[PDB]
Amino acid sequence: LNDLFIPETTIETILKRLTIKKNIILQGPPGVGKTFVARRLAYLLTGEKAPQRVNMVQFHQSYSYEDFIQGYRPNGVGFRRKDGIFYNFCQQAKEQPEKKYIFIIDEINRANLSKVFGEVMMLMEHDKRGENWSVPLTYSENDEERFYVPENVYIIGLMNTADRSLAVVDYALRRRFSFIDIEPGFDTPQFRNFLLNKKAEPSFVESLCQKMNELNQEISKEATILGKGFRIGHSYFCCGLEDGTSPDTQWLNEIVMTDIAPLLEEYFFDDPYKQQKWTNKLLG
Amino acid sequence: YCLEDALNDLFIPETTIETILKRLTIKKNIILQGPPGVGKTFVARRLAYLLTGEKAPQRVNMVQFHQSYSYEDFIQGYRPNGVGFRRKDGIFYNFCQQAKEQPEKKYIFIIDEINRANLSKVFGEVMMLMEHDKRGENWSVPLTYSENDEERFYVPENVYIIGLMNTADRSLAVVDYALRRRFSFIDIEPGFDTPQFRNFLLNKKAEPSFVESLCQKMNELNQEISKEATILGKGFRIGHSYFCCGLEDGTSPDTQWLNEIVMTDIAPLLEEYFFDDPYKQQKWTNKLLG
Amino acid sequence: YCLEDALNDLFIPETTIETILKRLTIKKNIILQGPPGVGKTFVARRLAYLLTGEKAPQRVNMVQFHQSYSYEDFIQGYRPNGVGFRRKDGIFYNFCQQAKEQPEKKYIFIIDEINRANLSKVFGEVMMLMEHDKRGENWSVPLTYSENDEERFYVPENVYIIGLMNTADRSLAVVDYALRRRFSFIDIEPGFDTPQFRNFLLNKKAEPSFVESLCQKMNELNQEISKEATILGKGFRIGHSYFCCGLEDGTSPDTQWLNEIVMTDIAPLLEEYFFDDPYKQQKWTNKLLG
Amino acid sequence: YCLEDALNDLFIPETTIETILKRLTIKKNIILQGPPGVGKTFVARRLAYLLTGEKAPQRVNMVQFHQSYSYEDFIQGYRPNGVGFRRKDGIFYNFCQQAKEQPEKKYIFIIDEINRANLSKVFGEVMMLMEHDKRGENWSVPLTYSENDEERFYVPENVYIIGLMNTADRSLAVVDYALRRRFSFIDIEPGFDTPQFRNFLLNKKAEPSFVESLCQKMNELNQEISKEATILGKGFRIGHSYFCCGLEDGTSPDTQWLNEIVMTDIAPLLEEYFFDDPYKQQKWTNKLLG
Amino acid sequence: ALNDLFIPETTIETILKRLTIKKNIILQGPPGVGKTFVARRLAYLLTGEKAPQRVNMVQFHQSYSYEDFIQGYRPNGVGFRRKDGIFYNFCQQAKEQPEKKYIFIIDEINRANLSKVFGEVMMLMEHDKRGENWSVPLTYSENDEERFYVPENVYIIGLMNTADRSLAVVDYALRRRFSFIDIEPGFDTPQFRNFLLNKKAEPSFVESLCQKMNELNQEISKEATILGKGFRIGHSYFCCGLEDGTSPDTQWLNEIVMTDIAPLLEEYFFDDPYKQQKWTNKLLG
Amino acid sequence: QPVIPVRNIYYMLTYAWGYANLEAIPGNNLLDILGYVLNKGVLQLSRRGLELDYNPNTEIIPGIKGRIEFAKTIRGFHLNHGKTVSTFDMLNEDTLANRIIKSTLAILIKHEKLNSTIRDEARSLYRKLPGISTLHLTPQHFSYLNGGKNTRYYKFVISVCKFIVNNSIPGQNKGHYRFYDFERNEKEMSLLYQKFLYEFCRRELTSANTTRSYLKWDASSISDQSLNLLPRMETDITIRSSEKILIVDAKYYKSIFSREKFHSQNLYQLMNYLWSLKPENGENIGGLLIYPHVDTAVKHRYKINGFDIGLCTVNLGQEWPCIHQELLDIFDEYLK
Ligand SMILES: Nc1nc2c(ncn2[C@@H]2O[C@H](COP(=O)(O)OP(=O)(O)NP(=O)(O)O)[C@@H](O)[C@H]2O)c(=O)[nH]1
Ligand SMILES: Nc1nc2c(ncn2[C@@H]2O[C@H](COP(=O)(O)OP(=O)(O)NP(=O)(O)O)[C@@H](O)[C@H]2O)c(=O)[nH]1
Ligand SMILES: Nc1nc2c(ncn2[C@@H]2O[C@H](COP(=O)(O)OP(=O)(O)NP(=O)(O)O)[C@@H](O)[C@H]2O)c(=O)[nH]1
Ligand SMILES: Nc1nc2c(ncn2[C@@H]2O[C@H](COP(=O)(O)OP(=O)(O)O)[C@@H](O)[C@H]2O)c(=O)[nH]1
Ligand SMILES: Nc1nc2c(ncn2[C@@H]2O[C@H](COP(=O)(O)OP(=O)(O)O)[C@@H](O)[C@H]2O)c(=O)[nH]1
Ligand SMILES: [Mg+2]
Ligand SMILES: [Mg+2]
Ligand SMILES: [Mg+2]
Repeated sequence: LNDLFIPETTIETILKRLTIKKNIILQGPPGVGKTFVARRLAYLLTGEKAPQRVNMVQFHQSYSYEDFIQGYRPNGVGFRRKDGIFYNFCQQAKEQPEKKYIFIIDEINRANLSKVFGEVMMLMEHDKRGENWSVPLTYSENDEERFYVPENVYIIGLMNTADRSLAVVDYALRRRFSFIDIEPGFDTPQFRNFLLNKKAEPSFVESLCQKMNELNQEISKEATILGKGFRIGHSYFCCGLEDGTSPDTQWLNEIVMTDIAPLLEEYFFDDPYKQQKWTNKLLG
Repeated sequence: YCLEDALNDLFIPETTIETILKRLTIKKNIILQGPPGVGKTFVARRLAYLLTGEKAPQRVNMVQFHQSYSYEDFIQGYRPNGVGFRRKDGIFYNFCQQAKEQPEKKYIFIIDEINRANLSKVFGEVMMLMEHDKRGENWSVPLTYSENDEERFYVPENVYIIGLMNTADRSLAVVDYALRRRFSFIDIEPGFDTPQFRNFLLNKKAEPSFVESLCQKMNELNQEISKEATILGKGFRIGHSYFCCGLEDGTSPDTQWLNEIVMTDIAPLLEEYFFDDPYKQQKWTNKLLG
Repeated sequence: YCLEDALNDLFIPETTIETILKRLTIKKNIILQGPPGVGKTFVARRLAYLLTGEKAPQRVNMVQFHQSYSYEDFIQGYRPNGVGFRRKDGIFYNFCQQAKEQPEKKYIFIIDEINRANLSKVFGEVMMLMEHDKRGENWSVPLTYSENDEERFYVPENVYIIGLMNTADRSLAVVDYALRRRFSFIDIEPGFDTPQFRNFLLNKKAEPSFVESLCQKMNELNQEISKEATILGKGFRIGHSYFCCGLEDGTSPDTQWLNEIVMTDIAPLLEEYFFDDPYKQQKWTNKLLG
Repeated sequence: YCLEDALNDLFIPETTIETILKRLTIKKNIILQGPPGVGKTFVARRLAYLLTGEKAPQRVNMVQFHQSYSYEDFIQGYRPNGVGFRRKDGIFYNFCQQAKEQPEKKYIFIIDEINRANLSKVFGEVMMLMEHDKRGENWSVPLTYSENDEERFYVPENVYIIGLMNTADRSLAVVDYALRRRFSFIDIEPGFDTPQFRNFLLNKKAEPSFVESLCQKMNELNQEISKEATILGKGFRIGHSYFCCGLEDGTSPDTQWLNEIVMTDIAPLLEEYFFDDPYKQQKWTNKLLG
Repeated sequence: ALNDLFIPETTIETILKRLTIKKNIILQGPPGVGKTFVARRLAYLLTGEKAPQRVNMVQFHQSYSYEDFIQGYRPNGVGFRRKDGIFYNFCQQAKEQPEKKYIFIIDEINRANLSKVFGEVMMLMEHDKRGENWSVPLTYSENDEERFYVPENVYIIGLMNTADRSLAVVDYALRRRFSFIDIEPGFDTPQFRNFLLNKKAEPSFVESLCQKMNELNQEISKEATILGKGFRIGHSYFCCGLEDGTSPDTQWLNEIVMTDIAPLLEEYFFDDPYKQQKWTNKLLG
Repeated sequence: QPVIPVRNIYYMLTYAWGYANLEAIPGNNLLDILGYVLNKGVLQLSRRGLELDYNPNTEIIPGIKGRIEFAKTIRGFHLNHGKTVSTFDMLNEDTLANRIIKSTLAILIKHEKLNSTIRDEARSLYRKLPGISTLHLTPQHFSYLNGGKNTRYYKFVISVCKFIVNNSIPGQNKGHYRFYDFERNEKEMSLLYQKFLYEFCRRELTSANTTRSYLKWDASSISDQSLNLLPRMETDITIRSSEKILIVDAKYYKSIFSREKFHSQNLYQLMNYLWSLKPENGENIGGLLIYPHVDTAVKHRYKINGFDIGLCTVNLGQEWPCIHQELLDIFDEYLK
């Protein structure tokens, strides 16, 4: 709650929303600390920095229901039914009901979220958690053995908003997930206070926010193609200055050409002049 | 189990429920189609105990379909015991054997999100057998993996199948019209403008003006959504579950509570429903709050 | 067994039934293509007893193709034994060996919803041998998984094959034109116009005006359906099976019963059928009730 | 084996069969490319006895290709025992070994529906040996599963290979590369406008005017199909075998016999062909009935 | 080695500035740029000790899979055993030596599907999540006793090529985790000219040829869409064949014009041979 | 060089394909109009959901997925390295219909003469569909999709995709494309007109029945009953009602656009259609000639050989609704 660059209100909104709803999606562009919030946040909700409770995974298009929950895979002797992580993870929290166990899914947008989750796409809802709503799995040999989400389990979803796929839209999953936007937060003092507590110049910081925000506003100008979801995150500035190199315009000049320019190219594709303009605008 | 036990908390009218139980006793296969958040999963376990009349979960099996589900898992297929593979009688096959033991008592199979999996591929042999007039040993059929023609599998008469299929996704629809004939399709509406939903709210120390204002608001919204049937049919319209749960603490439903949920859940939904129109998003979002 | 016994309840004309046996006996492989609900499965079991001339199930075999049937399933395949795999004679191969036990008595193999599976994959070697001309020891062929010692598999002359392909799913249509020459395709109508359909209703306590009104509206609808070919072709027109069943208890047919049918099954079907304007849906729905 | 018995019944001109025999002696790898129902399978069985000059089954072998057909069954492979895996000499390997004993006598291997399986997957290594130039022990090779390099397999020069491929499917636009180089294609015409097909009809108590009227239509209709290239090429056109069938009784040709054939075979085929233009179906069907 | 390399020293300095911090990097450039030779010298440069053992190189293809890369089951004489892969064995070797930087080179990375091959580890290679804290149990690791974690010492360089127009936009997976650098052919640099004057080349022959290809490289890159900056010819063809023992000459170029540039020129254009003949003629003299 | 405003053609194409605001776009030229329909059309679909067709997949994997193929497994000995050949149904959007959309969008961007915003917006969409694979489009691809399993909405945009590819020509550059000058050629514009009416009349004239009718010559020849050499005669449209039948022949000519001599060579075809056609009903027989004109519409009637015949025009370029009103006005006069 000290080194975080996002407002206290949003996290205060989140914790009540998470505790009530038990499922959330933190959606924003890359470089806004989606991972760091969730890792920090789970430790807040547990109240202790216990990593065994928390497990993180990063989805990808080839990820499958075989990997996540159950699946048939080979031992040394031959093939067997291999309990996937979430079945293994829910058992871990099922062992200890009192504590809050957390599961984080990164790059969620890429995969067919329905495909992987499958049976739990119904069960994950906060009300339908318990033995009453248990169901036999696909690969379960007998109907009697079933799987039910425990009440303590909470799920957090981290989604990149800059690569929309107009392939499958599911509004039913959207019912399961309470969606929370995250702004980059250049305007926030907490981001600035970190840098001003890193021997930054006061003008250098203030002019920078003016520079980045104008770029961010242009990206949000044309809502159809791009939006707030595409706009630039801050996290590039966090790393690389803890060595001891104090802020300077030279330091920024590295990041602009190193990092932002391909992003600009990606976004403002087949428009070099706009890249030259917005690239050069920042440097001055 | 009893009828009145279910109806206390149920927002759907009894008339539809009477329509449901009349068809189901006759047709023995049904599909409930509506948007998410209207209690398809909610009713389905309740309705089964009504049809049997007794609260027996052993006789009820509840499953959620998905892409990676097949006839090998469902009905019959070859799977690894270990070193040696075996023919593994699937879940539905096992369910039918249990029902055969007790023909008098009704046994019910509930499939959530049925529209996803390729049903033609999944049911296969069952696709013919499930019909209400073709059940029994007379229509017994040998399976794909049956050792001989003599080994044959027939659906019992007692079996009732219930299907739950959301209408939000037009990509995933049961377009196989022959399969459409087997299932008798029962539409369900969100049912905002009902007494039973409002009485639940009023029971939770709610303003009658705020409640009646709330029901009026969505009714206009759903009708606006239903208008553009080319873009969005009635199937896309908002369900009631957003408002239902979340009051378990004892929190009274003030306008602030409504303002919180709309911002978090319904607000991004409208952005997606109206990608092209930012003004239309602003209109309806502000309309509920004001 | 005789024709009079079978044709008592069938709503299809005698004309096709003679056309079937005319085409069947010369050609020995046929297909009945029609929308669901016209008794395709219903007639097929009756026809088998005609050609044999007796009500025997042994000479008949009935199956359904589920888009996962394989040459390993139909003809020759390898199955796990307890510790090691073995070769298993398929069902059709098992059937023909019994069929050639006696050429005198005819043997029938019946495949429901045949169009689904990739038939070239299932039959494999058999696709040539099924033809009437290319039968008997003259055209003996060795199979894929046959032993190195020459042992050959030939379709017996007595065998007749019947397939039941619905015409609704356009994608699942036979495009193997080499295969479509082996079979003869028999279009089957909905069966509304016939009096034999009507007499069944009048015998079951139906008004001739209400009966004659019913067929009048359906025939109008099927013409509107038959007119289009872009999406909804001639084949999509509605079958009569919906009306056939459910009246055994003594429930007489009336607008109440018909209204239950229209709201519950057909009206969902229509909105899926059209899915362009509801007004066309509202039109035909009200017409049936009126 | 006299030509007079073989070639009289055949509808194909004596011109094309001669060229077929020419290239077959020359290159020994030949493909008959034509639509279904032109006697491709019919001629190929006769041609083998022509070349040998005698009716002997052993010297001629027939198979049909399909997706499950593989190298391990065709040539050489391992079949499970109760547990163990035993190598098995395949058909083509076994067939040549008989041909190896008698190099002078001509041997024929007949492969129907060749396009369905990729030749590389089945033949594989043998596509080098199969070619006409690279035959004989000089080009001998040790096989993939051969226990030692000493054991070798060479296609003896005596064997000739015939492949029956139908130009009825969309996939065959991309003809397999292996076929074009190694086989010599010959196109088989439908062959309605022939004296022998007519002379066959006239011999079975047929009016010449009714026969000649028919030939004009079939030649006319196939022209309409052949003119197209996008949907239906020249290779899709109707074959001459619907009309051959059904005359074993002695029933004279007439519009009655014709009407059964058109309605039960050619009309629904046209529905599949001319799906986009239903009226075009009516246009031709009424024309043919006349 | 620095003087031996033909690319800008600033670019050489620039890369280590990126890699040390980012720990993942990809070099995208035309074929014939010495991308392999660049990385090897650069890999030795970061270590500073010119040890080949630390560096390992792999060439990807579409068949390449998680079983080959990481872990998989291979048949024994009878039955099968779990068989440790390249990257699994590689990192555990570097795990022993934390101070020592160990390098992994992935050639032709864009051909194969990164997701299919890496699997779980695709997040672990992102620099933020490294070390024991970010341990994950592997797909085939039946027990939970042992987990696979990549230590911080590892650096991953990917050699990709911009040669083919068939390539569409690169997979999104790569872009996030990798820093993209564009490598010039390096004709203009003195280091390449000092590699030819050291072989007693004529300065006119040197100056003309650098002007010769650079004139071509501008026009091939003048095309907006079909032939881009990534297409333009590299210098690797010019190196191989001079210090073997044969001195520079116009005929030595003339063979090279026919050898690689002339057929390559056909591949890029593949439309007008006269346009190729003009450029081929222009190269000769 | 007078021609129709480009926007109005799109309305005629719509009825030609048998199934929106065009005032917003400022580019009068066709490709600006046509692309905006598609560019919005793709986005309209994604809201509802794009077609997902279960493609069976037989591949070599380390475990059980769906149905294992025992034969290919043992023959390849894949059990030993812990793998099986199994059949399963991955659900993709990579179908032929969706691949065509993506390939069409590539062509749309490459067109040199186009609104910049249209080109900008489409390039987003191409990126937004990563799974789909680009293809090199031919009519044969569209031929395979004549089955029409797809939804009614898909068939509209695909019809657009058919129009664009056929009416695309490479221009200044090898990569880029340039739009065909569709308006200038009469035959394709004329063939549009004939098809435009045939589907149009089915919509509005619910009162009458609208069918294309084949006609047969009354001739007999001793030489051949076939009469193949004789011209094949198929009506453009026949619009039959109980009180009166009517045959229409419609064509697009450039000479008529000039307000002089008249091009009515098509009339020569018409009488023989009236002659060869014999009505069993015998209510009446009438004929109509209808052409497109730009400025104004004029209607005349004639009594030629016992037939009541009208020559008439329509003022294309006025406005679509009055044109729709005008056509209903037109048929109302003669159908009586
Ligand atoms: N208390 C109460 N809750 C109801 C009632 N009807 C629906 N709900 C609630 O709405 C939520 C979802 O029920 P569900 O059947 O899963 O809705 P659904 O349409 O099937 N959703 P989905 O299609 O996405 O699976 C649950 O909170 C359920 O209890 C009701 O009558 N009373
Ligand atoms: N009594 C009676 N019932 C008929 C008649 N025709 C059809 N039916 C009834 O309609 C129902 C379905 O017939 P069925 O053969 O299965 O049609 P189908 O084409 O095989 N069905 P599908 O295409 O869906 O597979 C049964 O109740 C059947 O008995 C008939 O002539 N008389
Ligand atoms: N009497 C006679 N019958 C012929 C002649 N040509 C074909 N037929 C008959 O046509 C029927 C099928 O011939 P066939 O060779 O199988 O055609 P195909 O090319 O093999 N069919 P497909 O391509 O579908 O495999 C057989 O009855 C065959 O004898 C002919 O010239 N004379
Ligand atoms: N102190 C602090 N660090 C942050 C904040 N946001 C991001 N970071 C750091 O930025 C680095 C990268 O974050 P990352 O999760 O990869 O970016 P994202 O996933 O796109 O949101 C980590 O060190 C983060 O902790 C923040 O708000 N405060
Ligand atoms: N000596 C030396 N060789 C170089 C240099 N740059 C590239 N090369 C040589 O060019 C060849 C490698 O070129 P490369 O592009 O990697 O081949 P490719 O992978 O097939 O494209 C080797 O002979 C390298 O040594 C250099 O700066 N110095
Ligand atoms: Mg539900
Ligand atoms: Mg049926
Ligand atoms: Mg054949």
